[PDB]
Amino acid sequence: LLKQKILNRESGIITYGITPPKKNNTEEKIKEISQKHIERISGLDIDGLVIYDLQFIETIDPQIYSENYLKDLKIPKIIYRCVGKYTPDEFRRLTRPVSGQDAFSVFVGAASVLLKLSDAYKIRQDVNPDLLLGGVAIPERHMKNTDEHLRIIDKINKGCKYFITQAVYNVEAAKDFLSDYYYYSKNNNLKMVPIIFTLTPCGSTKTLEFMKWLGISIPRWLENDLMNCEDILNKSVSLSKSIFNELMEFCLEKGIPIGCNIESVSVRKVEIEASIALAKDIKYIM
Amino acid sequence: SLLKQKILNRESGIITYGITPPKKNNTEEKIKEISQKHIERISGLDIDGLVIYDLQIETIDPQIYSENYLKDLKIPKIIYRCVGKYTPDEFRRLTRPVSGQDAFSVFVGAAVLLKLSDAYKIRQDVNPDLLLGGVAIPERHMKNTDEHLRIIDKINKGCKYFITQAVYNVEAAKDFLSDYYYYSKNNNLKMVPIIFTLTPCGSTKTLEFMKWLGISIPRWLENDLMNCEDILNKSVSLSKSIFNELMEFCLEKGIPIGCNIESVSVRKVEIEASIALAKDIKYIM
Ligand SMILES: CN1c2c(nc(N)[nH]c2=O)NC[C@@H]1CNc1ccc(C(=O)N[C@@H](CCC(=O)O)C(=O)O)cc1
Ligand SMILES: CN1c2c(nc(N)[nH]c2=O)NC[C@@H]1CNc1ccc(C(=O)N[C@@H](CCC(=O)O)C(=O)O)cc1
Ligand SMILES: CN1c2c(nc(N)[nH]c2=O)NC[C@@H]1CNc1ccc(C(=O)N[C@@H](CCC(=O)O)C(=O)O)cc1
Ligand SMILES: CN1c2c(nc(N)[nH]c2=O)NC[C@@H]1CNc1ccc(C(=O)N[C@@H](CCC(=O)O)C(=O)O)cc1
Repeated sequence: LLKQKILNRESGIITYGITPPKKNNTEEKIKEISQKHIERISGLDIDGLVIYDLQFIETIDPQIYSENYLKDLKIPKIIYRCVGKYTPDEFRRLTRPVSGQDAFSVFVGAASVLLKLSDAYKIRQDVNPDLLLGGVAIPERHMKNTDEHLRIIDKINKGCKYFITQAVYNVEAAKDFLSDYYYYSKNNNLKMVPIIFTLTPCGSTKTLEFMKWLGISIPRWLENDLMNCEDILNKSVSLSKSIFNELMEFCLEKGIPIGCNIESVSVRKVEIEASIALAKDIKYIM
Repeated sequence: SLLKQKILNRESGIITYGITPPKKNNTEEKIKEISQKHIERISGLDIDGLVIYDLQIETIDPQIYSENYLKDLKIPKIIYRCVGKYTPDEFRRLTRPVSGQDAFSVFVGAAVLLKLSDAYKIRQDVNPDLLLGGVAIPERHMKNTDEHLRIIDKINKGCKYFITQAVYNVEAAKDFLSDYYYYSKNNNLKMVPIIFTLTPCGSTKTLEFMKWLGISIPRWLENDLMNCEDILNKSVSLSKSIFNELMEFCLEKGIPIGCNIESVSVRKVEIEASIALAKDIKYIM
């Protein structure tokens, strides 16, 4: 389902996204956390499950978390790799094809390293041409030099067949990126790959500082409301939905294949329950 | 008539008929008679467009022929230009758009007053809405296997379709199509319509002209001709067979394919064979 959507460059891809727990936790806490992820996510209708990688918070390896903890979830997993964490020989090994299974992955370069991103892309070309590779796109970064479309075209050239954005909190940056992506592709006679927009609810100052650490900002107006002790969680979701709806419209008009990834980044029941509900609402919309 | 939409929609099924304007030396009444015969036969065709060749013998200018003798034919005209015969300034003048009217042109380089690369830049500057096509030569693919790259590069410079020279070798054409398809698939490119030219050959006179244009027929075919056999039908039959094979290959891979039936002969029998073939190809596609 997911593999085909991606190979045929279709709209409508929908994924949910989680970060594995800390390594620190007892072996029993993990299985509980893990069984909770399984119960709620198995209740969705998604094409795949993104599992993030971070580069004090050291989380379970995304692929190990996938295989050894989440096998009961019968959907593909998109395994993120902060390649700079891996020596080039670890990276060759992790990228090897395994007989009788597909593989989905997003290679993430340095936010600011034992292995550079250009090198990781060629290591993949060497060892597993069939790995369904995605790239990270950052619409906010397009405001600074109007070349994030060019950055993702260079990633397409390097093997990428889809892009998953960080959390989108600004519709104009996102439409500006989509625009320059559409027009450049058209002018250079290119086909387009799926642009998967991530939505990430934010319901506490705790969630927010994790988000800032990931490089995600929310609007100053919204943060202001949080620092002045209002509940922003529902305004998160409403603003996120608003944004995605406008992007889905912009994308229909121009035939840009668009997907959505609903990211759950909080340790709080209420916020996690908001993510799950957002993931259901998004399916309904598209 | 649907021609622009088929081009812009990258559709299969473009069919055109192809003529070279008569010699410049014939008289205004004789050009009018030649032109009346053309309009008579070609108006009996269901085609998308009439290709009008430019030679780099001296023949009436194709745009001038189209506009002042072929008004009666209600179909778009694809104006060939051997850019090398025109100065950079005269080319600007001819490229300029005409109000409420689509322009179609194939720019041909040298086998010169203007380089082809500069002719493309002139189109970019003076008329971006000119529906521009390129010559593709499958036979030449067998030299270095890079004709597909030649055309990709022409697409980059503004071409939106390709009209090959007369096809007589199905394997070279299929090799060119194959590499075009696969290179397009792997570098994320859309494909543009490849219009294959079929050109009946009925006499040594037709052949010497075709040879001068850079076209060859198969040795076995030319052998029968030089041994005084009528090859007109054989050349048509072969042309049809090649195109059926190319259509099948193209349909399987989703490659947009068209056909241009070229008449290149002064002999009535060869001209009627070309008309017939045009109607045959339409039926086939
Ligand atoms: C998307 N990220 C992310 C996550 N985990 C969660 N939960 N959420 C996230 O958004 N883990 C990986 C990354 C963490 N943050 C970031 C943010 C930006 C870049 C970044 O600028 N990436 C460029 C690299 C530039 C380079 O060195 O070439 C890239 O294209 O990958 C990397 C990591
Ligand atoms: C490393 N992670 C992490 C983070 N954010 C913070 N602040 N801390 C973290 O350790 N973001 C990503 C990931 C999330 N980790 C976890 C760990 C446990 C539970 C968990 O115990 N879930 C219960 C708790 C309900 C509640 O506390 O309200 C559940 O019901 O789902 C959730 C996410
Ligand atoms: C297609 N041609 C043609 C015609 N007229 C008729 N009737 N039939 C034809 O096939 N007029 C123009 C051209 C004459 N023959 C030729 C054959 C090859 C090239 C050629 O190789 N063209 C390259 C140019 C490369 C360069 O400029 O170096 C091209 O891309 O156009 C040009 C003219
Ligand atoms: C410059 N041209 C030309 C050539 N080939 C040769 N050898 N000489 C040429 O001058 N090929 C292309 C173009 C064709 N010119 C012409 C000129 C006149 C008629 C013509 O009078 N057609 C009549 C004659 C029929 C007959 O001779 O039996 C007709 O019935 O259509 C056709 C093509």
